Amino acid sequence: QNITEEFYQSTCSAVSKGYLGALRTGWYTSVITIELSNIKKNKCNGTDAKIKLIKQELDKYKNAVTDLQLLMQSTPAGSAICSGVAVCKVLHLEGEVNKIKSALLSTNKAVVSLSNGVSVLTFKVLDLKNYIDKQLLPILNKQSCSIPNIETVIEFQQKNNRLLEITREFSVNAGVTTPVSTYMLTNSELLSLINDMPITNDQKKLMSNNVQIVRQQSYSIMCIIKEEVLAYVVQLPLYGVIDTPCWKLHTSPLCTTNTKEGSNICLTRTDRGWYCDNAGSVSFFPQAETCKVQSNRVFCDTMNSRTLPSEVNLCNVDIFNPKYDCKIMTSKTDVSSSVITSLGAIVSCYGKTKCTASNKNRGIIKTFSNGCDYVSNKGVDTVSVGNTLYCVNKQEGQSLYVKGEPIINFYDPLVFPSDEFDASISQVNEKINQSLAFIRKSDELLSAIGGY
Amino acid sequence: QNITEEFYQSTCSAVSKGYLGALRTGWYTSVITIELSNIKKNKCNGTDAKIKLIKQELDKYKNAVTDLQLLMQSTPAGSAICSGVAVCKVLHLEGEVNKIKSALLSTNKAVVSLSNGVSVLTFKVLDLKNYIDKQLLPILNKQSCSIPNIETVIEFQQKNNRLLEITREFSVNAGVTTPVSTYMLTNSELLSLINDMPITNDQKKLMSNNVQIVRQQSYSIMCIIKEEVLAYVVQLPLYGVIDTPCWKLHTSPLCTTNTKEGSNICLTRTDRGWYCDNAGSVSFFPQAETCKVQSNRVFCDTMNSRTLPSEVNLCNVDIFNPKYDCKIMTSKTDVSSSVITSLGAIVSCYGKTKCTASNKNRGIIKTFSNGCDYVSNKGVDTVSVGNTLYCVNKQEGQSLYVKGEPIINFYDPLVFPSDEFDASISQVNEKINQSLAFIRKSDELLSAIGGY
Amino acid sequence: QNITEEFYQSTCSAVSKGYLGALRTGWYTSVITIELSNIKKNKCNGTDAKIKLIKQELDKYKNAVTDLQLLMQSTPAGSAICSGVAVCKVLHLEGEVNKIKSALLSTNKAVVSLSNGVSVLTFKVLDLKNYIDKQLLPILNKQSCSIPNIETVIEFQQKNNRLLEITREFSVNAGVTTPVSTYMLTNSELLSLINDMPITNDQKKLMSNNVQIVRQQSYSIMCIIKEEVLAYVVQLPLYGVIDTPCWKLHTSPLCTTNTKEGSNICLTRTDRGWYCDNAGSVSFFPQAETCKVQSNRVFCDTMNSRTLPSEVNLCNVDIFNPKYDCKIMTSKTDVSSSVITSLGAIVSCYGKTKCTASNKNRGIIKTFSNGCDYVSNKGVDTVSVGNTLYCVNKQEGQSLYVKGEPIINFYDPLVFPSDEFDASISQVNEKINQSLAFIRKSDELLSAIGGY
Amino acid sequence: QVQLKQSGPGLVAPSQSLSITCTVSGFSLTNYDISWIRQPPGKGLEWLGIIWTGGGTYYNSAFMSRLSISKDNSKSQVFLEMNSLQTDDTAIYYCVRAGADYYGSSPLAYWGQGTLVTVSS
Amino acid sequence: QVQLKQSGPGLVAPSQSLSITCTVSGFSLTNYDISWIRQPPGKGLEWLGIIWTGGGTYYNSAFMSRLSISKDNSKSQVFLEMNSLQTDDTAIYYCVRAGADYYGSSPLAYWGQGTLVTVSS
Amino acid sequence: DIVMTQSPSSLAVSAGEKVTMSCKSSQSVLNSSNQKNYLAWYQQKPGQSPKLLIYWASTRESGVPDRFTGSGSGTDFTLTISSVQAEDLAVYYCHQYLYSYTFGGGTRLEIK
Repeated sequence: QNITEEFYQSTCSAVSKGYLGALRTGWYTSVITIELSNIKKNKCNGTDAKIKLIKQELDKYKNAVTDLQLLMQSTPAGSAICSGVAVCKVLHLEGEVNKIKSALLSTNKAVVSLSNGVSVLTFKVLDLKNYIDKQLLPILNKQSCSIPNIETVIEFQQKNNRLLEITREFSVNAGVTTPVSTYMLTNSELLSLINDMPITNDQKKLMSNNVQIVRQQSYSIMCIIKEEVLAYVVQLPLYGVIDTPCWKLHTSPLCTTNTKEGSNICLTRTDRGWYCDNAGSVSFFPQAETCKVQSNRVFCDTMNSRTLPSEVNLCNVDIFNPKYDCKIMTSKTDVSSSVITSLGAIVSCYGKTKCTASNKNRGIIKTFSNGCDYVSNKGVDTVSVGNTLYCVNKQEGQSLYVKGEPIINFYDPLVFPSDEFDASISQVNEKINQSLAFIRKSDELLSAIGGY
Repeated sequence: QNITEEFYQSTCSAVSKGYLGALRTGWYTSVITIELSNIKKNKCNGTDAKIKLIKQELDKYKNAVTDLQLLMQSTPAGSAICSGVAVCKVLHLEGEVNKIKSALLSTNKAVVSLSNGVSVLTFKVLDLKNYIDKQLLPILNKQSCSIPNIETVIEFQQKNNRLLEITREFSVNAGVTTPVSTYMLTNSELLSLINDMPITNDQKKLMSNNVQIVRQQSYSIMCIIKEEVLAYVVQLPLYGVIDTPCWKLHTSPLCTTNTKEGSNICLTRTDRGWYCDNAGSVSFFPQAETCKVQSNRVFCDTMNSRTLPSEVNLCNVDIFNPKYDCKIMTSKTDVSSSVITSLGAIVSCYGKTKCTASNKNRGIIKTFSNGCDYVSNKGVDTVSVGNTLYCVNKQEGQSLYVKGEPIINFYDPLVFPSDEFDASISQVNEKINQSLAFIRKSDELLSAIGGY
Repeated sequence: QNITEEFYQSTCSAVSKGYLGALRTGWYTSVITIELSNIKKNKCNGTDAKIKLIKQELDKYKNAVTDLQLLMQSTPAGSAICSGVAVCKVLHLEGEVNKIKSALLSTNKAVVSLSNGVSVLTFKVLDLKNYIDKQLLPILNKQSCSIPNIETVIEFQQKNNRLLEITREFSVNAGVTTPVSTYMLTNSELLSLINDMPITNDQKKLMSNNVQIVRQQSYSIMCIIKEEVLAYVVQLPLYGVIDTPCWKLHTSPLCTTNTKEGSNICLTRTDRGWYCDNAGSVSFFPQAETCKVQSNRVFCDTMNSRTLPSEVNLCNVDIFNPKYDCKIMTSKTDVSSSVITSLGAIVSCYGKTKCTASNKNRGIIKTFSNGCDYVSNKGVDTVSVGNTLYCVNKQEGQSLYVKGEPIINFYDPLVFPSDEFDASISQVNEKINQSLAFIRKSDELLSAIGGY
Repeated sequence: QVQLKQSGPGLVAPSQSLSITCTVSGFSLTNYDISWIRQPPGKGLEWLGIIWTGGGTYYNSAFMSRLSISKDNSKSQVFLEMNSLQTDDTAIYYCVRAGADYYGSSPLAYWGQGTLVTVSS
Repeated sequence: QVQLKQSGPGLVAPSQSLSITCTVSGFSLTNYDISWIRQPPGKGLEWLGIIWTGGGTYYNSAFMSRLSISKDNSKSQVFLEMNSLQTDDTAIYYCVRAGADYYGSSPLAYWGQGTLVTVSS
Repeated sequence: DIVMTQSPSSLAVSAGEKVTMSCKSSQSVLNSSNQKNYLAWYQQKPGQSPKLLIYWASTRESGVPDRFTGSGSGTDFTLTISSVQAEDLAVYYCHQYLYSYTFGGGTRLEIK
């Protein structure tokens, strides 16, 4: 509940703490269906402007239907679309759409079991068939084309509008749209759907508190236009874990403070990103895009996560812990750079580059020395390095500065490796061992030279 | 049609054959024009809210025209924009807009030849000049300013809506929009435009079969607002090759089965991606974003493609063939991972990570051993590795498992290279030899210790 | 004005010149506010179609307000918001919304000083509260509930449309939407904001000349919805530098001309991208996405730029100058490739690949030899390498070809490094010296075979 | 300490709308869920929906068509309303609390003083 | 050489609209800013807005409600119009030029021949 | 807006003498982008449109006499006429064009 950032100068890395994350571990497919009308022939003769507008709207509807049929011809349109594709093929089988229609005739929501053996909730968001057949079809059939009420046209447009907006978003995306817009599924409809989902109370509460992340993680797959039914699968996320202890790790380059150019060796911890607890193991998220962050809850997605044993956490507080092998990168470029964490900023200055930290009212207040150093988030509102300007966030929480001797010091630059994208403490240790083995082999060579 | 996905355990790579691809190798540019009205002065004096709505819509139209003029000031806004830019500059010459204006006064489609020596079709999607001048301009001109019908206002808004949405898309996209929306070019208009292109019958048929991919590969460059003409160049693709034999190659890491850490050498073929036949040479596509797939028919873009000799084909069935030198990478990280092929999935397990394959009704059915192994797509429906979950696509077709000894076995870990990106079998044969030569000369050194 | 694109055959690099620059160094946050009406109870008892449409529109408005409240629950939703969310929490403090509400009562635009010590300009784009309370609220209050005319419904829809689209963009983007659409801030209102912004008149002129780039660089953060106010911070860019001399650098691989495979060493300068002059130092932009290019003014953004000493410019005209140590890449893959510069194209051909330069009328006119060669933009219009095809842009300007001996010649292939992501001339020469020291040590050893 | 005060009439004619308000004190509504349990005379307790911290609600499937729970954070108040009340619905209503997204939440710890509701004309 | 020629009437009744036009020669309007400066009799100069190369305008804060400056590149013409002109606004009008965004320009070098405006009925 | 204050209002002088006028700016006119100063001296002869004399407080316009060459820094600038002449009977304005466009009162020169 309280974020306690901890900066370790030993690696000069900032590990946040006290996050209540909620991993996404499943999907739930809802067959959202719209009842279309199979109207193709116009018979009444009317030159009125209102009748022309109605016919134009019907032409737009027919073109939308044809575009959806083309999208179906594009269908089937990992773990992201499968169950959407699986329901797409199931609805193609004879009788499945008829069973959906029969079940949803009585109510706008139902639970339907299909031939595949899976039961899914079906939601009738829009009933265009009823409106078309009951209101404008009688006028279109009679030769008079008797429309004395303009509002119906507008009403029709409104009733048609969503469908067009459904088709357009489909047409540009070829039947796979994400995030789910408010046209695929309204927020009220989505919230009403979360209650009918077969989940715990905790999951309903979690996905009702943060509904926007549900849309950001959702999907909408074109499935089938057939038998006066337009069915698309809305693939909502499923959070198996809730309020698990999650923490972020920000890493900044640590290079030697040597003034002479060339002797700069930079060691950056590569396990940068998010970590969460799940089933006794740590789910690691390297990409920062997958883990959305609300005020205190780190919503994530195990679609690309990596499972890890628990002792990886022991690598955060102990670099040389025998339990886990931390991952580091050895480079030579010592370009000054800063990273804005949740409760401050890490700033690495090398060479002749200047770094300043300034407050809004007090102006420039701090000048940074060589190396990587961390500044808190209260009383320091901006940090300028060279010519670039990173704003320090104003998030409220405890921050701890830990005095740590830089780990780059104990590694000799001459034998230190270069441009190693991903390594490990034992991996760099054995690289150093092999380099020193070459060194002592050369020592043996000169020893033989001296003795002979 | 019959996708014969063959998996080779020698490299544990899955090659999906039997694809009917349609490469694109050029563009055809249509000057889509809208006839605007140069109306700037309003003589109406009416306080009626209907006249207020008319004036508001006209103000929106004027602001759209001004925004398009700003976009023209942004004009000119490989091969993506050249043809649009070239027509953009040509239309800026004196009289070039006039000939297009005077060539379409009788038909909505014509092929006009400009000063650049290129003849292009000029579709006239929207005629706003006629509607503005013939319907609302007379109303504005008279001092009565009596709008006869509200449906006139609604029709004006509906007609202006396409222009407003085009202006919005251009403004947010700075004049270049892709994929082409249904506002720049309706699917019916696009289909009618494909028939008038000067291409074969096969190209027209293929384009009419897959219109969505045409939109995904299309462009809409704003060119010029001038002389009551808004002209933008919609440059559709052109498929010079149709139904060529195309095949995909998916590769998965192959590492040593040793449980002890540090002894795992991982090899992964880097030639993954798509391959197609074209003019006797293989067009290679390294990233999968360019080549869309629809019902065994792959569509590919040649801008990022690389030409290769046909012998690369025998690279797939023989990695040690002397005709071609395939591309591999050598890494040390042995993280268990899954890649979802077209007719199954490849899963590589190393260390203590667990991997399972399950059917939705039978539960867990298979447990994976160390190494890379492939599973079909029928009878197995999901694969869970560690904590992450992947699918197997429900595509139907023959899948062949080929027994192949792992190539990593013949590569000694001590001399195996690390962290390589784009090496090759002939590239990785002498640096090992040099290594043994490094050994050999070092074999001299202790011989120098022995024989002096 | 005169773009003097100079190509150096020494490293075969194309440096443009004469580019004016407008660096982005600040932000200006304007609190764009919409006056909502807190209506929750409907007293109407009419069943008329117009009344039903009015109730539907009001329900849409209420759902939009609820969605905005959920987005507020997502608030605070790295200076791109660090400055933007600082105004959100200020508005959360008691009385800070009320002062804006009172100050903007008289005028639709006013500078308001907040409790944070910073005064910002507030702009009332839409007064929905007045329209709701004065027009449809009296209709709702009366028991008759008679809409005066359908044009009132249409006007209500048009006024509410901006709010509905604002809510849609916020919901799909979780509040932070970029680029700023024409619904966030109309272009006329954006121009007025630029006029009332306190800046140098040069900045006002430069922003008024290029509003599209302003939109592309802009942001719109949802701050608050409270007390019948909907406030979002639109933070426009602030160009502290104008008309600074900028220049681009395009780099192409320079590999050995030997036909035998494996002997090709490829050098490609990694400092490619844009450079600008700023306060006596060069702002370097590693990637070309940040620096949008107009006809001659290359608008940029220092949020990702790197400061560099001035003498880096002398690196462009002299790669061996002791003033600056340029950045290169030493790779082995010699794939033929072309880069299309502003006034021509650089084409690198190696091995058996063929490269041709062709004109529209004259057809194929030039065949390229081994190495990297540059072709101008006048007299040549297309370049085809292998099976792929690029253009040459028809931009007008002087282009100078400079005869330069290939720098790759001075580097011996045996000791040349491989797959180096980012090297430097000092780094390359020092590792070359280390390799020569190694060969000297082996010479010492072979001599120690004798000598005794 | 924490406390919940319940206001509103209990007796209501059949087939009418019954309203009630639970005003909380000692904690923030923006952190505590607030359920609504019902005990018929001589019978056990039954659940009548809930409104979460974010304002969303999860009604009971039986009363989903009539039950209505709203919340206002600033006044720290919760509102319950039922429609089409019939003779069977005479009971005692408790505006019980909840915790967080965890078991260790003291599920239903601090209950209101309880408001009797006798549905009769 | 370069030149500017001013047309349109100067005398106008009070509380009317006064128009004026400046036609440029010797340079392209699409490259040169064209300001508008005022000089009351027996007084120094003062600023009356400007229209940039891109067509945008920045009016004076005091005259923003009435001053209107437009331009057209093809005939290379600039148009000025003021509304609700009162007695105080009798002055001498100049359609002055400017340079580029960079300072290295002649700020107000080539002024118009000067159009007298005597606001009276 | 930044207000120009130029002194003296009138400066009577005889031919061949030296004339110095001082202009002060309310706020700093130096620009941090190009490192320049946006002030210009203009000379207006009676019945004639103003003629640009100086900008940047150092550089003169093309075709102007060399006897006018002022200088200054920050918010203080001075224009000095080395050799006053009979035809140089004109009103001189100091003008800023940094944050807006404004003019001074007008230094008047009269020969005697």
